[PDB]
Formats: sequence, C-alpha cells, structure tokens
Amino acid sequence: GFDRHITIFSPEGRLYQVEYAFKAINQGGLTSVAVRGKDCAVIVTQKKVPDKLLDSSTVTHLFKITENIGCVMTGMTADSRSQVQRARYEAANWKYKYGYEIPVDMLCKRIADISQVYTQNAEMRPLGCCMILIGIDEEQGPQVYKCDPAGYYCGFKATAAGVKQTESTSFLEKKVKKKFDWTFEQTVETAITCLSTVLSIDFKPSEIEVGVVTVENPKFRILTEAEIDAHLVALAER
Amino acid sequence: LFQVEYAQEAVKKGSTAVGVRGRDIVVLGVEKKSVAKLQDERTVRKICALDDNVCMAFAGLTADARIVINRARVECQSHRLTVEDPVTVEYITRYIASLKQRYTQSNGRRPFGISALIVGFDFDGTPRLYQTDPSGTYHAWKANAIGRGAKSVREFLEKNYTDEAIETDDLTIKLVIKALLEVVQSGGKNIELAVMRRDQSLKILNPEEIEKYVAEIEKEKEENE
Amino acid sequence: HAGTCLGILANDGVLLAAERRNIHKLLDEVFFSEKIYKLNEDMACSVAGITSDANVLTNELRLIAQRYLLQYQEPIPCEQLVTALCDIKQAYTQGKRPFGVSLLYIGWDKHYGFQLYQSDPSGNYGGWKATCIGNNSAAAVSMLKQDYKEGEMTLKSALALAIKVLNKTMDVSKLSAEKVEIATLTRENGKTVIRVLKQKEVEQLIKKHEEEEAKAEREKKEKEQKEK
Amino acid sequence: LVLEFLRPDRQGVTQQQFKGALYCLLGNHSGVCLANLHDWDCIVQTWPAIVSSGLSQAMSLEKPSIVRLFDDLAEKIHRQYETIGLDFTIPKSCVEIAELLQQSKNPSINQILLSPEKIKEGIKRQQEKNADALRNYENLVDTLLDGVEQRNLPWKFEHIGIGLLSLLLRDDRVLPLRAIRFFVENLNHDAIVVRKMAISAVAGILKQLKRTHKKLTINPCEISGCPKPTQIIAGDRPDNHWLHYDSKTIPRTKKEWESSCFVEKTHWGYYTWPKNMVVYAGVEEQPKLGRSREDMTEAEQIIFDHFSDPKFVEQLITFLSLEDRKGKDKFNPRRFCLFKGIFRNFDDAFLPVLKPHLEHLVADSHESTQRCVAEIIAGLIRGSKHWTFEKVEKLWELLCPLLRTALSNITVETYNDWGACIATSCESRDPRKLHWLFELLLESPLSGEGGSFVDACRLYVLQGGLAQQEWRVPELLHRLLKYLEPKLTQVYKNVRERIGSV
Amino acid sequence: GKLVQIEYALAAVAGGAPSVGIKAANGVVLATEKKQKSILYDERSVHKVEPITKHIGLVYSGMGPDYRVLVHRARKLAQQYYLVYQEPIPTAQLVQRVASVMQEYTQSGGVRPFGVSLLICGWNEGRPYLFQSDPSGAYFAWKATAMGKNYVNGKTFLEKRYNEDLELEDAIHTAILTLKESFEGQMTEDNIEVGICNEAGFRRLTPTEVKDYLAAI
Ligand SMILES: O=P(O)(O)O[C@H]1[C@@H](OP(=O)(O)O)[C@@H](OP(=O)(O)O)[C@@H](OP(=O)(O)O)[C@@H](OP(=O)(O)O)[C@H]1OP(=O)(O)O
Repeated sequence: GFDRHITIFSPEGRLYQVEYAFKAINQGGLTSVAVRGKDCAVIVTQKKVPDKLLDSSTVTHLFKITENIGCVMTGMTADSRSQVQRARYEAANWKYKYGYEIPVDMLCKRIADISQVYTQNAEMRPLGCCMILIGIDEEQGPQVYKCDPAGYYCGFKATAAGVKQTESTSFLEKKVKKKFDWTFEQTVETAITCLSTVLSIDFKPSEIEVGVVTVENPKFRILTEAEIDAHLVALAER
Repeated sequence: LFQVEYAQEAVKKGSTAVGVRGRDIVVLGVEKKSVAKLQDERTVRKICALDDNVCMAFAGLTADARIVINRARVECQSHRLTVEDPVTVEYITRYIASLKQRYTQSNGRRPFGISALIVGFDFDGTPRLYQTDPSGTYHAWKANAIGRGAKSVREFLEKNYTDEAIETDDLTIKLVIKALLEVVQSGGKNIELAVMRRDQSLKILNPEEIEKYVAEIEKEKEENE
Repeated sequence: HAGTCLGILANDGVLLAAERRNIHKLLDEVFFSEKIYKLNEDMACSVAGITSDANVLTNELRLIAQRYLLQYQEPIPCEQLVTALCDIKQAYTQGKRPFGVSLLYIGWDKHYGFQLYQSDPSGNYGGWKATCIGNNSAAAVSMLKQDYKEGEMTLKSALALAIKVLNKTMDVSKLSAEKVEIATLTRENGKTVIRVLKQKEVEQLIKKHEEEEAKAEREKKEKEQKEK
Repeated sequence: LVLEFLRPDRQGVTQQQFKGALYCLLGNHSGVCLANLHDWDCIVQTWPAIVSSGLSQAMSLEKPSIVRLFDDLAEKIHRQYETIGLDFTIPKSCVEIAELLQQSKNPSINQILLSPEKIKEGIKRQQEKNADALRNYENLVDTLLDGVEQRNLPWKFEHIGIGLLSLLLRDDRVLPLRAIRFFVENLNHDAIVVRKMAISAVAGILKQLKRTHKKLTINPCEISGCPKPTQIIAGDRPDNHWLHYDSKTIPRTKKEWESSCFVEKTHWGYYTWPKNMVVYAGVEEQPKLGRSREDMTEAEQIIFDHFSDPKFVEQLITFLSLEDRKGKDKFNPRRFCLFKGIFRNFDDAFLPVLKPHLEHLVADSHESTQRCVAEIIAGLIRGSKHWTFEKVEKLWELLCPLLRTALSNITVETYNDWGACIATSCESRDPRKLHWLFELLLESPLSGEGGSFVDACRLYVLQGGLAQQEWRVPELLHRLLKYLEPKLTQVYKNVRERIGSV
Repeated sequence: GKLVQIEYALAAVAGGAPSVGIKAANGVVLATEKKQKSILYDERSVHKVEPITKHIGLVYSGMGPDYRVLVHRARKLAQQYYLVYQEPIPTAQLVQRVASVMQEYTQSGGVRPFGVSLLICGWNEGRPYLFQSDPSGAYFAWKATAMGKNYVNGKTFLEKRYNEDLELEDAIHTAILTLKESFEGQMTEDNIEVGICNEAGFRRLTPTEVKDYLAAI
C-alpha cells in the first residue's frame, strides 16, 4: 500500500520494488554462467528459440559493449538492450575524455550508478536486467563483474544469473572450493558443465551461445557453432 | 474558496481596526492588544506606511501581513518610478487585492489571510479609504472597520458618521476613538492611532496625544448626563 | 526539546545562557561546545535544535548580514536580519517544510540599542526583555517573570539571575562551568564586544549562587523554627 | 534488593545498574507497578528511595533516558495509585454468612470449628495490622518530607516527592502536621508546578479540617402551610412558593435571616419533595465561628498563622497574579476550591488581611490580576453560606464596590473568567441569600456608559447567574424581560446575540 | 509523514553490516565487516572503506549504492574547496556539506532518502576528528561509535573499553575486538576492512598489516 507500488522504504527498511525486479530477472526465464581463469574468462548461456521462423542469428543475449569487453544480459529483453546501449555510450565517452579504454570495473560501477538512480527515484521503475561483464585488465588480467538492479556491483571468480542461479552458484562454489586453476579449455568445460548440470538439458551446440576473452587475444569473441561443438564433444568424451 | 473561509475566520479573530475619511484628514485606529509581561511592544505595529501618501492597517496573520506590506511597498516605489507620480490608493489596493487572488509559492492558502484597510490621499489630494479581502474583492468606504467586533462597530459608524462629525478634523479623530472604545474595553493605552493630515507624512499619535483625546470624549460623555 | 537556551536583556548589555549538555558519554563535546553562534560582530544567536539545523540557519543568517554589509558598509540591524529569516521561514510555511526551530538573537543596533529577539518556528518573531526557549521554556519564563525587574537590571544581577533560573530549570542537578555556556554582548569603546564567559568566571558566579542559596536556606530554617 | 541498587549511600553500583533498577521499578505498561504496590510495606520502601535517588551519585540527570524514566515513574504512579488500606474490619453480618458457608457439608471436609481463642487472635492480628498500616503511613510521610528537603537533592526529584505527598491525601484522617506545614509553606514557592500542586493539596486539607454541619429536618408541606395533595404536578406550586425568590421575602434583618430556610440546593422541590429534608440547622447548633485561635487543634493553627502572615499573603497573591500563559488562562477551579475552603473553615478571618490586596488587584487593568481576584471573590462568596448574618452583611458591604469596579472594568481578556466567577458564586446557593449580587449585577447591564462589548459581557455574566438559578427566580426574570424589551430596537450585533441567549 | 521514511531509513541502516570507529590521541581508526556471501565473491575488488581526500576517509553501514553516490559527491565537494582555497578541506566542513546533500534528497519529494549512515574520519590541524552523518542529515561528533548490527552493543562495549588517551595500535585493537564481538566468526584479513587517519594521511590497511593486528589478539 504505497510502499510496494513505488521505490520507498518498508517499515523493516526493504525495497520491495527491487525485490520484485530481482524476481523479474527470473521471470525472463534464461540462465547465464560466468567463470574466471588464470589466462581467460568466459560466458555461457542458453539461447533456446521457441519459433522455427524466428532467426537464430538475431537473437542472442551476448553483446559487445566494446571490442575488448563482452557482456551478457538476463531478464527483460528491452531493458537489457537499453542497458547495453548505455554501457556502449559510457565506454565511448570514457575513451573520448580519458584517452584509454574503460576498465570493466569502472563500467560496472557506472551502470550501477544508473540503476541506483532508478531505484532511488519513484517515477522510474528499476531496470529489470542484470549484466555480467568480462574483460582483460592489464594489471589484474581477466576480470568478471556483475551489477544487479539494486546497484550492488562485485567482482566474482565465477557467478551465475538466471532462474537457476542458486543451484549454479552452489555448483560453482563446490568447484572452486578446490583451487583448480583453470586454463581456457578447463574454464569452458567448467561453465558448460555447470549449465548442463543445473538445467539438466545436455545441450546441443546451437542451443547455447558462448563468448570469451583471453590474455593472448583480449578482443571479445563469440564462439561459432563449430568451435562450441568441438568443446562439447571433447567434454562428452570425458 | 475553502481557503477563503479559513482566511475570513482568521481575520475575524484578529485585532480590530478602523478607518475614517475626512475632507482634509483621514484617521486610522487599531486596538493595541496586550502582549505579555516581558515582551517589548515596539515590534508589533498593526500599522504600516506603504508610501508618504498611503497608510495601511491589517487584521489577521502577522507574517502574511508582513509579506503583503513589503510587496506593496516595493510596488508603490516602482509605480512612482515608472509614472513619476504618487501612487493612487485605489491602485495599491488593486495590487494588494490582486496579490491575493497570485498566491503563496506553493499555492497554499492562496488567500494570504488578511483583510486590510488602505487609506491615503490622492495626488490630486482627494482623501480615499478602501479595504481588501482575502477573496480579492475590494471596495471603497466613507468609513469601515475590520477584525473582531467590526460589525458592531459598523453599526456605530453607520449612525455616528455625519457631516457634523467630519466638520471638525479633531472630531474626525475622536469618532475613531469612540469606535475602538466600543470594540476594546481597556479604555486607554490599548490602542494605536495614525493620521495622515493632508499634504504631510504619517504621524503616529503619542500615548499622551491619544490620552487627551480620550479625556475630551470622556468629558463630553460626562457632559451629556 | 533536545536543547534549551536562555536570554536576558540588561540596561548595559545582553547575555545568552545555554545548557552545554552531552546526551551520551562518548560524544566529544569539543565540537558541540559552541552553543553560541556569532552571526556577525554585532549579533549572536543560540539555537534550540540539532547542530545541523543550527549550522544551516546560521549560514543563511550570516549570508544575509554579509550581503547587507556588502551593500551599505554598515553592520546590519537586528530587526532586519531577524525579519529576513522570518520571511524565509514563513515562505517555507506557504514547500510544506517550515523551520522547526526557534532562535534567540541578541545584538546592539545604534537605532534601538541593546536588543533581544525570539523567532518562532512559524516565522513570527517578537522582542523580549528576557526569555527562554527549548526544554522547560515555560518554567523558565515563569521564573523570569518572577525574578526580573524591568529597568532594574544590570549585567551582574542579570547574570546571577541566569544562574538561578538555570539551577531551577535545566536538568544538570549541579552547576558546572563545563555544563553551561554563557556569552555576553557589551559595548566597549564604541565597539560591540561578544565575549564568552571564561570557565573561571562561570565558576565564580556558580559559587556566588551556591553560597547565596546556603544563606537563604539558613534564613528559612530560622524563620520556620521561630513560627512554632 | 532492587531498591538496594539505587540506594544513595551505596557506592560502586553503576550508571547502568541504576538505569536497570529504574526500569525494574517502572515495570511494563500493564502489570505489577513494582513501585506502586498496594502493600503498605512495599510503598514505604520504594517511594522514599525513588525521591532519595536524586543524590545517589550514580545518576546522570543529563541522561534524557534517565529523566524520561523518572518522569514515566511519576506519571505511572500518579495514574495507577489507589487508596491503600488503613482499615480491614469485616462487619458482623458477613461473618454470620461465612459461618453458614463453613457449615455447608455437601462439597465439604469437616474442618474443626474456629475456636474462640483463635477468633480473639484474629481480631488482635487485624487490629495490629491496621495500626501498623497507620504507622507506615505516618512514617512514609515523614520520610518523603526528609527526602524533598535534604539540600543535596535536584529540583526534579523535589517536584516528584511533592507529587507523591500530594497522593497521600487521605480523607480518613488529617495529614501529619509537618506535612501540612510543608504544603502551606509551599503555596509561596518559586516553581509554578510545585505551587499548583500545593494549592490542590491544601484545598484537600481544608476539606479534611472542615467540621461537620448539623442539619435539622423540616416538613415542606408544613413550612409552606399548603395542603400538599397527592399526585402532585411538577413545577411551580403553592408548596414551592417559599422556595421561590421574591423581593419582599428577602430577609434584610437578623431575625428573618435566622427564620429563613436557605435550602441552598436548587433541585429539591420541583417534581416532588423527598421523604426527609435537610435544611442546615440554626447557627447555634452549627460549629462555632470567630474562633479564639485557642480552639484550633494544631493543623488548623499552622494554616491560620501562615495566612495571618501578611508577607505570606502578599507573596502568594503576587504568585497567583503572575501569568502562566497568555490567552490560554482559565478560571482555575482548584485555586477556587482552595480559597473557598479557607474562608469556609476560618470564617472571615483573613478578609481584613486580604482587603488591601483585593483593592489593589481590582484596580489593576491587567488580565491575570482580574483572574485571581475573581477566583478569590467567588471562593469568598461560596464560603459565606454558613457565616452568620452580621458577618455576611460586612462581607457584602466589602464586596459590592469590588464587584462594581470589576464589572465596569471587564474586558475581552477577562470576560470568560468573570462569568465563571459569577456562575460559581451563584451555583448551589439559595437566591435570597445572594440577593446582593443580583441587585448589583442587574442594576444596569445595558448601561452603555462603558459602551458595547461591556454591556454584552455584563449581560453574559448575568445570563450565567440566572442559568445557575433555574426555576427559583420567576421574579427578576420578569424584571430582566421588562428592562430588556425597550432596548430591542436600539442595539448592536454583539449585544443582540447575547440578548437572544438571555 | 516524511519523517516516517527517515525512521525506516535508519532501520535500513541498522540492518547494515557492522562499522566501527575509534578516535585515538594520534590517529583515528575506521573498521567494518565485509563478510562475503560466498567464496565466489572477490574481496579485493570492492572496498567499503574509501577515501574522500588524502587526509579523509570514511566507512558506511547501510546501502552500498547510496554510499557510492555520497562518496562521489563528497569527493567533488572536497575538490571544489581545494580549488577555491588551495588547502585541504576540514573534516567538519565536509561532513556539513554531505549532510546538506542528504538533507536535500530527503527533503525533495518523489525521491527516497539515503539508506546509509556514514562514519567520517580525518586528521587536520594536528588533531583527530570523527563524525557520523545520518540519513536525516544530522551530524554528530563522537570519540567512538559503532553502526550496523548490534550497534548499541558495540557502543556500550566501546564505552567500557575506551580511554581518553590511547595509541593508534591500541585503538586498532579495540576496534577489532568490537567487531569480533558482532562478527559471526572466522574473522580474517579478507572479511574485514580497515583504515586509519593520521599525520601521514588516510590509508586503507593492507591485508598484511591487518593480519598482523589480528594475530596480536
Ligand atoms: O453534604 P456534604 O457531603 O457535606 O456536602 C455539601 C454539598 O456537597 P454534596 O452535594 O456532595 O452533599 C455542597 O455541594 P457540592 O458543591 O459539594 O456538590 C457543598 O458545596 P458547595 O459549597 O460548593 O455547594 C458542601 O460540600 P463541601 O463540604 O465539599 O464544600 C456541602 O458540605 P457541608 O454540608 O459539610 O457544608
């Protein structure tokens, strides 16, 4: 009653609208996984298409904010595209002002500031999308950063966003409890294994979209169906 | 319209004030309410001179009265600037009334909450008396009252106001005293008088100055019996 | 009513008495020492409110005074300064966020001499020979109306009166110089002197009040005995 | 044990333990007060300890929590206090019923009958119990006095102790002498809070001191001499005629004043007469007046001496005249009941001492003076009822100028107070007894010498008095209507309104 | 009532993680728990402690995004002052302005108040300083406080353990004790964030020295 209908404090001090946005992210109905390695970072997520007519190519939840930065979005698609657009804008503005490519942490920070503005202001509903970012930082090497609608942003050795993020995170915690310093193939296998386990799907290569960054090749890249199938078949014979 | 009713009740609560119009004189009287044991009576005026040729008495909320008075003073000066002539009492009345129907910056109590008596001498020299309302309606009067008990005073003014009463300027002053005396039972220092005295600036009466006038009517009251 | 302030007019001067109090032991109290805020050389104020509200109100006031000084190169009159603040606090009333504090103002103006003013939260203001604000303002004004003589005040008598009414009103339960803040406005050599009372002078005044209370206690016990 | 923590003499306790003990004493909003236990043994332990905790040295009154705790203790005690014991004597019938109740043998075990020695032991125990209770009452009173005046105490604790003493007003027994002296001494005290508290206390005391007035029995049919038939119709009747006010029937002499009934209550006689009537027997039967100052025991004596003190009367009068608030002031019926109790108990003792003060007060044009003198004037008038004819004659000779000047000087600030004064003076009194007030007030309400608003306020206080005299003044209402009828067409608005009300 | 939102914001603050401040003679400490929801969360990435200026740093208990907003504003304000006056901002002045913005936001309609309380520390004029700026806009000056969970418990523990004169090391210790009371357990360099203000300037204690201080207990 006027506390849940707008972004204002509950008696216990809680932002129900923000909780509802976190619910909306799961209402979107897709899962994303991110994991970090000594030499690389990767993203995996399912891109199951309901309609045959709908083009598989155009639909993807992986985007390029900059050449060296790749992101994945979950939740409401329109909000995801808007967030992606704003991230692109901020990155270019950063480059223009400061003469060097924005680091992933600063980008996540800016985006979280923007989400903060919506949660603070009543007129705007919180943007119901969650962004995970991968990039290579020269000082710290690969990095993974994740910004919620609320504005909390934190670095992650590995993480998940989606309907099964909880079980995914349990799996990732079990995996990283052992040190398991992962090379590129190991990170890829780890990510796909997390998703295949948590969704119980046993993906075909077309089902999933994969993007990575490497210290050798900082350029963000989207793996093609064939390389994805190579990784999956190497996994299956294991 | 709803704020207007609250404003009208507020001015109804306020201190009584009257004004009279005379041929070479206009008089303005307001009862001086007791303040406290320890307060200083200086700050409270209930009378203001918008210009040399205009005087005002308000009834109602003091702060809103302050705002109105300041705005009207600055308007009086700006009109003098643009027109090079003394402001007309009708004009400044029209502005103060017009100021009521802008509003507060938030529009809260769009009527500011005072009905005030504006009295002055025209540039041609003709005396004028007016009042304003929170509503914004403004009228002219031979004489009037505002504040608590004004209605009873208007009955007294209705009969007492006459060519004979106004024939003498000092009598023009004394009539105001009697009007207040009906309104206020203090019969003394609880009163404030101001007179324009055509072609000269407003001169507030001294406490002794009012005192002798009070004595004179008190004697004349004695003389009738 | 977190705080209390007090003010008295004298023929030769004016003083502000405020209860320097610590809600909690951990509070440093070096920062909160300055209950008295100097608006300018010729004025001061004491606030019945939190330090933040006080800082903002005081800044508005100081800005106003310095603007008047910039225009005219004369120090501002107390009435005009208080009136500007009152007009602002009123305009907030007309926002829906009226100023929630009442202030004392003390100053010397050549036009009116020594003066003491009080500002209501509604924006209305009034001149007082002596008054208190904040906690137990009602008891304070009662004792002042009892113990104050119009025109008979001198700075010394007024100061002792302040100590007395503070002892009755404020909840210190024992006067300490650390626990009370006193400041006086005086005119010396044609210049306005705002001086906080030193801890030693405050201790001396406290001791005078204490011995006077003892001497009074002796008299009442004697008279009570004599009655029976 | 819980009182041990906040004991003053004890040291090393702590601020925290002190606060915890205060919370224990405060208790929850609902349940055992833990400081207002009905037990006499518990209260004597608690209340002195609460007041004595001021000088504990483990108490930081600067603590807002601490001061709010003490205020909460005070408010909770004041609201939840009930009268405490002092007598537990069962009457003879109830023990008979109990004797039957033991005898009933159907759901009963055959316990041996209570022996006479046991019954003697029981009454012995009960007598010792109520005596110990009275002892505890007196001890608590003395102890709280010692607490409120030990010279190391803060003012808040002093105020609290004075309130607690205010609670101990007893109505079975007079208060202890030292306490009565303390309260009457506090009438002139610097703190307004303490002053009002003392006022209410001493008015209660004056009711305690009040000597019972003998009341004779009359037959209303006989005194009237009318037939008084059955199936009587309410209202004015032949039998109620003596009760009805009349100009000819005013006594105007000592003999007639002695002869007059002076029922002093309006409501008797409209509808039907009671079975037994009470009419305040002759002055000889009543308690003596004009006491020598030797007669009074000790409690009346101290009040008498303080009020005889002119410095005391002057200081008290000046304190009453002092304004508490501007525009929010009222009649203060407690101050009124005090002054009535004074004049009633001591029978015109101190009107000579007060007369300078009254003559000064009515002269002053300030509102608060008029308020105080009005309370005093009406308290005096109400006390006057049991006074003899000569005493009241002198009193009204005193009062008439004071009232004339007061009404002439009524104003906007004072009109409500003076109307309250006139109504309270008029209330619960025979009209013939108060004929002076009516003849004065009705002399010229619509004088017009003062002007309008004062003619109105005169009519207003008049209407108040006549309202108090319901159905006992058909005459004087006819007179008001006759005086009023010409002036209907020569009148202003405020007067017209009050004219309609009257 | 707008005040209701202020009360709810204070409750939201009280829900926040513990933050502790102690004012030594020669230095001020600021400490807080930064307990990580999971091992996956990387502690090094984000610091609850952050410096406004070289000589000033602060810590928060409450909503992190609100804290990021306020620290950005404070940094800009201090730099504004430094441009004007070419001297470092005083701690009280900064606290006042930060209170100004908090008060501005809550006063403004259509926007909620900040859900955080800040503890602001600095060293200037050869002196230590400590302040707490609440959501209402009120600022107070303390020798020591705690915020967040069990803040009253921390405050009384501080009251019993405090001394008017103490060294920076002893104040570091008593801060860490205070947090050790509230903390769930297994306190370590990663789980706890520390900063000190002194003549040297504000600095966030590195994990190595924080491990040294923890080992001292
Ligand atoms: O019969 P009592 O209990 O002794 O009290 C009556 C009576 O009181 P009751 O109506 O309760 O009998 C009167 O009327 P109240 O005002 O008390 O209702 C009167 O008071 P007034 O003088 O104000 O009329 C006065 O009561 P008190 O003694 O409390 O003043 C009087 O008592 P006495 O009969 O003892 O004179």
